[PDB]
Amino acid sequence: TFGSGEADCGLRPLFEKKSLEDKTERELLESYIDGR
Amino acid sequence: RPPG
Amino acid sequence: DFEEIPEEYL
Amino acid sequence: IVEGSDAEIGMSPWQVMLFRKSPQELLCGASLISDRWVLTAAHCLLYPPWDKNFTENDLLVRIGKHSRTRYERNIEKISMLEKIYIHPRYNWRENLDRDIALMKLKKPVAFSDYIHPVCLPDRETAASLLQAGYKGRVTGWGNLKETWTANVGKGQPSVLQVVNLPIVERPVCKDSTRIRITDNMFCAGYKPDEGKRGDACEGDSGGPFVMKSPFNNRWYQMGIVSWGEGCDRDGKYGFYTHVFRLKKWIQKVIDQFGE
Repeated sequence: TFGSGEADCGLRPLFEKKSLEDKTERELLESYIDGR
Repeated sequence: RPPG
Repeated sequence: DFEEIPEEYL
Repeated sequence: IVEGSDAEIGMSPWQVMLFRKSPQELLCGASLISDRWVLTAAHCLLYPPWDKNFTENDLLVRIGKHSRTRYERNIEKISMLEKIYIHPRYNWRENLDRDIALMKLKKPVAFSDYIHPVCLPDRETAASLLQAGYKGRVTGWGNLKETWTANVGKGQPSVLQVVNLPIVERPVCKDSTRIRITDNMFCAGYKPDEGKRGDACEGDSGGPFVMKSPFNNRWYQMGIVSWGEGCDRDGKYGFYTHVFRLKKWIQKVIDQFGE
């Protein structure tokens, strides 16, 4: 909806809500500089 | 996704 | 190409 | 989507299929921002040159779809457009300036393992995330290759593809095309020196460009699939509708217009 739309916005069930990481998640994370 |  | 959908949406 | 990979189940809960009632067809990508609001690129709706000018009546929105082709009985949700909302400063007639469309769903869509909205970036989510080097996730059911005579193989993806492209510097984005670029747009993709592949393509437009925030663990929609010149071209980059710069139009409508 807005500045952080919904309320439980972008918390994927099968993943975040489940603490499961997808095949290509960390790849993104590493770009934010580093996995440190 | 239109090309120019 | 596209499997038919319920002609209720259509 | 070129040089991507098939998505994972519930890898992108917000993906939305812009399905053409008749001819039965994929119009573009879209994104679930609410139980009732759907984000799309404006041009999926209105493009004079291709003579695009769909009435809400003409489309259905398909959320929670993994397959492009199948009609996924018990996982996917097919919706009816109540009202379409196009950017008032949208310039098709030029470089697609402010390529953003909103659609209100007649009724509220049901969250499931497959259906869930993404977040809209806050001034601070944006500042930190929207940085050159940082990778976005482009999802859609569009071309796997730039349209070619000489191309052999099936060009349409069976399943939704996922591609991860880093944010490029304006300048670089600027020096790449003879098109007038603006702040309403951005570019993502591998610089030459990087010798890597993957881009969105014809049919991917409307589709989210999301980034995951270390900050708090949520997925935010950064860009809308816009345009380009070729798909996966050497030296070329994809152009995204910069959601944040355009957020206040977004909030204004959702506000006096609905939920």
